[PDB]
Amino acid sequence: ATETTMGRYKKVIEITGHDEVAAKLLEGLIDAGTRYFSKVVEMEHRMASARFRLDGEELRELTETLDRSRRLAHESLISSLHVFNRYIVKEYGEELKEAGIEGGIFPKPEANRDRIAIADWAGELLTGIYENRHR
Amino acid sequence: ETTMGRYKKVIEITGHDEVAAKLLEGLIDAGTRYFSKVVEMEHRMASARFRLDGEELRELTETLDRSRRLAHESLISSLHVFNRYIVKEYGEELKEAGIEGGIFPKPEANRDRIAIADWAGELLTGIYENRHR
Ligand SMILES: [Cl-]
Ligand SMILES: [Cl-]
Repeated sequence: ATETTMGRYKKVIEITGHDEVAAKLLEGLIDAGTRYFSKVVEMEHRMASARFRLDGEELRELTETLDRSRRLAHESLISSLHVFNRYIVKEYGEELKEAGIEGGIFPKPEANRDRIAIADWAGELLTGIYENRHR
Repeated sequence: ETTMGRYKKVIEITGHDEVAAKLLEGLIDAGTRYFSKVVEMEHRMASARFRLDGEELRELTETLDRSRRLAHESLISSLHVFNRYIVKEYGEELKEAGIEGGIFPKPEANRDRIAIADWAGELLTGIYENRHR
């Protein structure tokens, strides 16, 4: 189970979920994830479409506002992740290692500083949760 | 024919029209709000399954499901308001492009068709995965 994004996420909940601080920090991480997802989609959609009706300067201004806001959201995602994993490793590091998910919720050792891999990871987690939504 | 293909064609056909564009931004926003709400609700349930007894968990689940229904109704409304506009105003361009039903697949008496929540997931996931790096 724990090999997958979804498996590691569910193990993190099982291991750390009784700690109220860990719980709140993880709620915050998922929220930072949906925020970044939302800003990316909002932007990408507007970049696809705004060209069919905005002049160059209007488009330039819009592009910059969306761009800066998306980047900030990405930095917040990254910070939320790092802060959460540092906490759970500090407090449950042994349990995590025993469960096969040493280092926490992120599947990488190598790429946990990688802006695009963190964005890829967030997409996978959020997609999996959405697709597994209960009937 | 794909979710993303039809979305792209819809922008090409209707992008110049500010009223269409505004309604479509609305639909995309409602879709992301729905997706976000479902994720947060599912996370809450996953965390809560370990903290609550079965009665408490059933009440939580019912609260979340009701809220989800009401947000789903809202998504449907945004899709309808947008799609009825483009179908009325660009019906023949849509026909010519092979997407007569607009941004969502046409109804069929023959087979099932994609659930709206599934469609929205496909559309939003597709836009995310194809983002500029
Ligand atoms: Cl690891
Ligand atoms: Cl069709």
